[PDB]
Amino acid sequence: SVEDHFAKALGDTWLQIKAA
Amino acid sequence: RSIASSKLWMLEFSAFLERQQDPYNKHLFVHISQSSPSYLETVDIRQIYDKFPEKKGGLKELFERGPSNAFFLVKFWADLNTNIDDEGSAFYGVSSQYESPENMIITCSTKVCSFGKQVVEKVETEYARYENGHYLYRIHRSPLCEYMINFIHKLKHLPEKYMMNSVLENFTILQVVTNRDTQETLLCIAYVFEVSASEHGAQHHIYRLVKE
Repeated sequence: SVEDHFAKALGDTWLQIKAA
Repeated sequence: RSIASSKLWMLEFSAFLERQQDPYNKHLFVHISQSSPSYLETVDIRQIYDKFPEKKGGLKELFERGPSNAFFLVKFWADLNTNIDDEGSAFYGVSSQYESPENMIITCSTKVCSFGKQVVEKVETEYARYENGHYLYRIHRSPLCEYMINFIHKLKHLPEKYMMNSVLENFTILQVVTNRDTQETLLCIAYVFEVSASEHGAQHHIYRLVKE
């Protein structure tokens, strides 16, 4: 999934961006 | 600077978005064209090995089957400087054209890869059209897959260019154009990506792929 790609590439940074 | 084997030349390649028949008014993400000029001739597969599939039928195996003159690496700087994707009702597409001296039926496989693993594949078959003494092949306005539309949505909205480049480091496309009858590799193009700065349009650099 695209979400999985972004989470792998950007680590905790994507987790923060996606949440908020 | 031509993406051309002995049997097939890709003259044009573009990926774009536009308003659903609101146009001329399109935005090109990436573009290779005879209409558009562009400016180390080889790259070894060892530099890109983990960014493409490498099992049975993978990039290294394909290369070893040959012919060696069919294999290229394109580096794109994608232009994401548009707001059409935020308005909705956009059409996202890819158009390509090829030429050959020979009359063939060709199949283009396009594999989208995330961290070297295929996530989606598109297969298109095209037929030769004789024009002005050679054979033309066109894949016209093929819609971009939903994965790629969503990827572009998410990418363009990251807060920093460097994050876009990080996401794109492990996003690749592998195009394999085969002769449908013989399964000969006519062209194999490995695509790797960065984003263009806001003040710059799309750019590309073309290399021959080799394997010491």
